[PDB]
Amino acid sequence: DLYSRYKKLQQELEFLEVQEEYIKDEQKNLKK
Amino acid sequence: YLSKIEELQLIVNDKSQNLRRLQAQRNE
Amino acid sequence: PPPPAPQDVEMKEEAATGGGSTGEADGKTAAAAAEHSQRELDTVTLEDIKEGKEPRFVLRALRMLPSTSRRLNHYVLYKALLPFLEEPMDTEADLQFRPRTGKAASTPLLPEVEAYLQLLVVIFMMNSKRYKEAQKISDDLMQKISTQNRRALDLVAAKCYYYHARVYEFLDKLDVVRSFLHARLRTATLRHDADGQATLLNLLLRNYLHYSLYDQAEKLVSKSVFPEQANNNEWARYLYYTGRIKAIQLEYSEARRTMTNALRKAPQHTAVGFKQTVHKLLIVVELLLGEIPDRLQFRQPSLKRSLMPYFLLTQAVRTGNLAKFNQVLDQFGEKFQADGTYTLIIRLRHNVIKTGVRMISLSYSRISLADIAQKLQLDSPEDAEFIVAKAIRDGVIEASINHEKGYVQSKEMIDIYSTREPQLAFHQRISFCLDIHNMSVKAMRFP
Amino acid sequence: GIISLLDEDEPQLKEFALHKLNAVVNDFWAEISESVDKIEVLYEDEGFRSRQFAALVASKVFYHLGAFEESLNYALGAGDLFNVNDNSEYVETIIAKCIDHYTKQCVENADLPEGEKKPIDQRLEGIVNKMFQRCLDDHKYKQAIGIALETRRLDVFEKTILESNDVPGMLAYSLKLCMSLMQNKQFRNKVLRVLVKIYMNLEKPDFINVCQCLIFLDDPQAVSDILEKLVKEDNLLMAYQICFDLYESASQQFLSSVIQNLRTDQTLKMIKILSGEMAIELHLQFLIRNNNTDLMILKNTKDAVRNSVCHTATVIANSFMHCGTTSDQFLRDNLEWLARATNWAKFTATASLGVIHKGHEKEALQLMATYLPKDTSPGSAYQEGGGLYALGLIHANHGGDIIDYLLNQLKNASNDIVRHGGSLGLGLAAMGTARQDVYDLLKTNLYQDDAVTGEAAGLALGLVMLGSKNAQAIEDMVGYAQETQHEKILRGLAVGIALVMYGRMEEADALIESLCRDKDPILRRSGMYTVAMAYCGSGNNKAIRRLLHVAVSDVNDDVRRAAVESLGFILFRTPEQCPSVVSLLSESYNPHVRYGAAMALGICCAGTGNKEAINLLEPMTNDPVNYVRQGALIASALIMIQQTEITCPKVNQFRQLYSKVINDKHDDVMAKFGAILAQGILDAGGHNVTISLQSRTGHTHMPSVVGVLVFTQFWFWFPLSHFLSLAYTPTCVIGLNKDLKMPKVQYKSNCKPSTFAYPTAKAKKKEKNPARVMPAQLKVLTMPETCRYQPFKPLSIGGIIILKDT
Amino acid sequence: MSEKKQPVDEDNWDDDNVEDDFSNQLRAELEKHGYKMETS
Repeated sequence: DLYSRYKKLQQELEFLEVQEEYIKDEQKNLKK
Repeated sequence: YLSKIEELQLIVNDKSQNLRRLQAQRNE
Repeated sequence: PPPPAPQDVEMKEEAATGGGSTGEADGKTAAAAAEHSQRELDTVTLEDIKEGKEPRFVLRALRMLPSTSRRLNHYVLYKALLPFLEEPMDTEADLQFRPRTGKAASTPLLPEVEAYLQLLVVIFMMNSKRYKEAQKISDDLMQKISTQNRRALDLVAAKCYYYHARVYEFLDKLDVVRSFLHARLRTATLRHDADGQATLLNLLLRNYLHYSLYDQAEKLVSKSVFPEQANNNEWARYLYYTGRIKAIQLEYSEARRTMTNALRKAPQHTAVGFKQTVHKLLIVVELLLGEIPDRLQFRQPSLKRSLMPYFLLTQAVRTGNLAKFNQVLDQFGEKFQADGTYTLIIRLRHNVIKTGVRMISLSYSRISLADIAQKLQLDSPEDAEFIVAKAIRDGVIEASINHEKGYVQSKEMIDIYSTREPQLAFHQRISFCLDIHNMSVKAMRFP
Repeated sequence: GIISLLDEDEPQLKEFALHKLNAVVNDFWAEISESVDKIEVLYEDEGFRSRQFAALVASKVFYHLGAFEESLNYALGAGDLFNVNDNSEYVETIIAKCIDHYTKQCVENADLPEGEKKPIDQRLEGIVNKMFQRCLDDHKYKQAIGIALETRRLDVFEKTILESNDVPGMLAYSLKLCMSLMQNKQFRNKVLRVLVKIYMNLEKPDFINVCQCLIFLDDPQAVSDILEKLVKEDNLLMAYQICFDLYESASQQFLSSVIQNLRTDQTLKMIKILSGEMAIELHLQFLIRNNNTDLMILKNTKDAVRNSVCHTATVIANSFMHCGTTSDQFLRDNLEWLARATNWAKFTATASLGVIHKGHEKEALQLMATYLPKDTSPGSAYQEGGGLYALGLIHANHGGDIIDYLLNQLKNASNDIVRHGGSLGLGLAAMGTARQDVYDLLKTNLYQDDAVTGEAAGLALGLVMLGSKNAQAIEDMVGYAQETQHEKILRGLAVGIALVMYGRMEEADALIESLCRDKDPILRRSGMYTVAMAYCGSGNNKAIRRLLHVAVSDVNDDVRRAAVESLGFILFRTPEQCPSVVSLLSESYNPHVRYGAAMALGICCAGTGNKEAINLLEPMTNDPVNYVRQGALIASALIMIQQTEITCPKVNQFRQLYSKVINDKHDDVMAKFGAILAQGILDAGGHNVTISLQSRTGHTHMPSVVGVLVFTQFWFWFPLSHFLSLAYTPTCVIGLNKDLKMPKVQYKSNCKPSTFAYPTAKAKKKEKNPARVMPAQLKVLTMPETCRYQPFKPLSIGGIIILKDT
Repeated sequence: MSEKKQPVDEDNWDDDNVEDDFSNQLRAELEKHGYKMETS
């Protein structure tokens, strides 16, 4: 299932990057 | 190797989670 | 009791090194490999300094369910070469610890290299390294696991590459090992990258040496990225050859800066016959520029032993006596030829005249043409005028020679007061230091 | 001297040069690089003696370089020669890199649905198919499917399903695994339909395997066709299970259409099994016969009374505990305590009684005649409105003449007081019917201009048109919201707009942007809800990204809270990552963001506990703000259902905490608020039922999503707690050999007794009786094959299953 | 990480640069320089 696992790891990075943007945006709001 | 080594490249992208922990500490 | 004590401490150190690497490899990624492997590599270097009992410890390193403590008792029980190299795999497969198996394969090779047989037995160690290399080839190519071995055992492969270089040094050279390194470069082209390729390529340049400078030119095209320079010593090694390439290529001015940067990055002692070679290239290239560098600033004692020639040669460059330079060249031709910078000395024999003109340019704002002829002992004033055209050269103040009454006007740059004329001059300098503010971003990222 | 050979213009020399370059590419990479311009002319030159070989050496110029696109250009020149090196150390990676170029180009072609897809290089496609053939030779289904969806070509996918022709796992539930990781529904539906066709090609088409087409494709004719085949072969036993499975797994709509296809003996049986009303009655029978409900816990909460929210909190909590049981013993014991509730909370209390009686259906309507206002008090108009709301709850999720009768009652009902709950009940009862008459009556309540009745109408308007994607309905609601001065109507309408756009996934994105764009905060809250409903049970990054920006950007706390609630609804399908996003949000300056995060963490995990999620909830309970505290207690309870002390260490501690806060007068009345309700959530249906928004098939549960989303608005509106009651799936398993016959079935879980204990490894049932059983126990349960009655369907998980009688 | 590789290829200092500058010179020892001025 290496082809399926490649999609699964790719999904994990996509979710993490999507969440990573949120932390920086809220942190900037906290600075204000 | 195309669909069994490309998944390995996504493992390289896993380090971004470590950056997310560092930024999470700043949020706190 | 005195012979067993070295064996007990070394075995305990190896056990701690194995345990730390294995535990980290089991948990997480990136932090899993090379977190302490570089520390383990320096510990391995200490083990190399501190010394057959090590092969018995290697024997049957792993069998199946973890029994390392029981295995340590078994190693003591043996107390109470080529067969030993393949003995642990033959006696029982590890059944796990794939990164550890490569480290376990590496541990016997270091004593074989320490023996320095310079014989077929050392080549047999090279064959054992080739077997270890095959495991490294399959670490990501056949095994679909994370690159713990690429992150850590590639450094082990680099040590094996250096051992392979030792075998070739005993014989001639192996371009095929460099081709294998090119295959490793293809692995570097993949998800993970290593800079060991440049160091072996430097050896390839070295093997061709004077006979071929194309390999150095090929190296310039081969130059890619890897600015991480995690070893740092590796960056100095890359810089030392890169500076050598420029010096032989007549780019002396760029080379001296590169050598100075390379000289700064020498954490290892490099006490005898080592750092002195890096120092030798920097001093010769500065002499080739014509600026005179006194040896008092650095003067490493080992640099000094090789510097009895260069130091007299530096005095000869200052002196106007060709015969003194000739005596230095004939008497001290040896050793400089061993350095391989002897060709640079041969070009330097013509360069002696340039040093005097540079001194004149700093000393006199508007020197007379006849005076230049007296200072450099030119046979005729017309020869001095010809020398003045050579004096303009490049990277010096505009001569702006009248060619008549003005003679060698050699007018210096004016309004160089760090004012409007140098406004670019003293603002550009700040931009570079302010650019180094990147260190605050890089370290902030690490947490 | 490769350049020197090129300098002489001889065709034999041209062949000699390429052969020499092939011999030592590594030794002189620069020499090929210096002559690359000459090599490129030769590689593209037909006149060149070996342009294909020149292309092969051109890839060698890029052997040191990493450019895959240049290698693809070399493949065009090489033609067969690139294919000839099917396996060659470095070239194998370069052809794989070309395969990566091929998949991205093919994915782009798949993206274009208007045709004019850019042609794949034939030579590039040839290396890809040849390597794909090697995967078929390898026989790995995974390797064969490795380029199947990368190319996004069904024809290649048919070859991949064939693979080495073993087709065992692929000819079964491989579709379910692919659907979970599938990114595009449009490409997925083609894969799903073709895979069910391959399952049909197998001599026996498994009903579970063909179930995915039955529910995800949702084609009414296709389910009718398989049902017709079952009638043709007279396989009633197989037919009985698929019809019941369809009713539980998917909503009506197409299910109603197949019932219509079936209607125009076996015919009567097939209509009844598809309707699944008898199964709902069996679930009511399971609840009434078996309820693990402790009166003492209710009495302990009853003794401590603030005399305000407590009366409302206790009545809803008991209603959850007795939902469908019809055992209103607590109401019978206290008459003065029930009388204490004011006319409004009393309206909610009669609706709570409907939740208790939500199982008898038509029989319950006859029982409600005893609780009818003329039978009870004519003076209490709110009790009359609550009775209408209770009637709707009893028939909720069911379409019937009773729903039309409720509409007739609504026509004769008072415009405001009766329609405060009467419209809400009718809409819940008619949810998904999309009847024009109910829509018109709801519009009449909407145009009444009274927001309190209108808010009920707005929620009802969303329920009836849920999933409709009706432009006219959305336009009417958005237009009324713009013109409605009262905020209360806007809040009810805001839930309604989200309900109408259900599972769009991209259909309502323009509307979602417009609501977020709208200056009004309530409309923006509706937009966050619209993100949740359109992307319910979807991990789609686009929905998360819009939610991510709005929660940070919107100053209004209510909008920020709505966004956090939305994050939970979208991530129910993948709840493992649901706590991680919440943990940073759980600690924040806003009381609303912390309260929202606690609510969000509970909903995405739902009945399941992530352990990290349970640990995160405990500090939220100790948070200083009472509003955050009340949310934490309820959120923990939602996780607590489907859990026992053995499974989770703090399950008893949270139960003790709820009793402690109710017991302590010093604890804020607002803080305790839902702790008594939380005890009801854990004890709902005697602990027998639990909240699950996802089917075992992976289909989203339409009642579950509606109940949870409305439950978040329950803080905005107290009666919306009744909406949560609909979403309470039982953990019991139905095992009947015949539809009208209950066989004695004794499946044994063979699991540790502590999991079985509800506040020796074996399990037994009598005259199946369906009774609460842990889903983990259902996973490890062993069917009674030795017993005369043994399930025909494998009892892998709890639910209606075929049973075989010897 | 010892490089190795290249073995194949004040009290007694600080004033060394100053000493080197006039090591060839200073034959006059300054006193002769004064005598040269006297002849001038």
